[PDB]
Amino acid sequence: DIFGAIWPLALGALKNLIK
Repeated sequence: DIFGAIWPLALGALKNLIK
């Protein structure tokens, strides 16, 4: 299912947090 496009998203969110 949609388990590849939602990955780069959560990763980009944790980056703007403290990265």
